[PDB]
Amino acid sequence: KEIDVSYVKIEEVIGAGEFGEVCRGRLKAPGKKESCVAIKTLKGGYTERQRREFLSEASIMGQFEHPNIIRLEGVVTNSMPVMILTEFMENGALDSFLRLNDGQFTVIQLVGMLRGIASGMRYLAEMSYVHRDLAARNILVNSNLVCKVSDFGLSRFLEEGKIPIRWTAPEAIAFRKFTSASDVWSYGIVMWEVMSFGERPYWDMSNQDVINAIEQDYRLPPPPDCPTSLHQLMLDCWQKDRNARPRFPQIVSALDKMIRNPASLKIVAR
Ligand SMILES: Cc1nc(Nc2ncc(C(=O)Nc3c(C)cccc3Cl)s2)cc(N2CCN(CCO)CC2)n1
Repeated sequence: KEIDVSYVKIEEVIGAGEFGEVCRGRLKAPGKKESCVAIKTLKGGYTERQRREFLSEASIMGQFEHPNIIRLEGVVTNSMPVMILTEFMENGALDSFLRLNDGQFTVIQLVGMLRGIASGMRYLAEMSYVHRDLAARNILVNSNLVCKVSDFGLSRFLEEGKIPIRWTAPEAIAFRKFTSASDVWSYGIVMWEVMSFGERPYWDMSNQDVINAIEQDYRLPPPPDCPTSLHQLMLDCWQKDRNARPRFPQIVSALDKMIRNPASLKIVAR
């Protein structure tokens, strides 16, 4: 959906992306009220291949419509600079948002965030889309604490960017078989990131140390104050046999049960 350049106002540069700046702005189109948008720009000095990779994210995002998936507003391609516009997520990336707010949200709030992420993933799996880079740094958060999946692209990993080892299921590392079940492994890592308020998975371990540890049956321990039932769900996501892991509909169901029976979240390890 091509957007007339005159409908777009850039207000402030708010971050740095893979291909250039990330901005906050306003979109005002005839017959519609003004709305806030995030804007990524691609400025001159790039290869034609880079332009396609940049715009591919908009093509893929535009295939989806779900409250926990970032919404595309449109693109600017018949003019320079090239732009992609989405809904504006006032709290930015989830991992840094939680680090800024360490210990300041309740267990029930954290579970609600995890439920939104799992609902977005349930939708992607139903659409036969495998994310491959599910991580808290790729979840965006709005003013109401709603969490939405971002970072869309179908390009192969370098070995087939590099494979994100700490988030990746062991069969995907070893054999490059990426499936919704490998995204479930990654989702378990995201759960650990959320319940630890943005700690780095596996701390200072090297990538090869992580690979070897997982093969030797190590799994991340419960974060401080984490309900045991949430850590058990993490362990279920981290089963070595991909066919034994829960599927995303089952994950959403488990989180919904916790929200409805919050007394079950009181048990914590000693
Ligand atoms: C970098 C950043 N993004 C924010 N919100 C975003 N919403 C949507 C974004 C976005 O990337 N969409 C998008 C995607 C996903 C793909 C292609 C194209 C596009 Cl356009 S980025 C907020 C933010 N903050 C800075 C720090 N704090 C403020 C100061 O205290 C909190 C807020 N920082």
